[PDB]
Amino acid sequence: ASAAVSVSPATGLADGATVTVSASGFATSTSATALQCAILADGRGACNVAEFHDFSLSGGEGTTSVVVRRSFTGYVMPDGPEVGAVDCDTAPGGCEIVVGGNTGEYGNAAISFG
Repeated sequence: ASAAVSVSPATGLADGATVTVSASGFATSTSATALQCAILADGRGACNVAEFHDFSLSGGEGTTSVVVRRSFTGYVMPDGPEVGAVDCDTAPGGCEIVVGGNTGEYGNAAISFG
């Protein structure tokens, strides 16, 4: 693997919960974010802009606490129009947390409700 990624707790989640994402090992990447998006039938990148963090690496690690609500106002590209309130549980693929630098790295990790 290019870099080790792991989430703990990651199963039996409900509304009002807060996870603890982790990351270790770097070489290509010089920064790191922790964005989340809802896949639909058309596959457009519907991602929320208010749940972001964006900050440099401390040396080669960068832990951060992200919130996971049952519903949120999605945003499709800087042009719009806005979609509005859409549920994550009704979609086929469902929500997936993605971690990666500004270069082109990726490392997906799915979750599961009780």
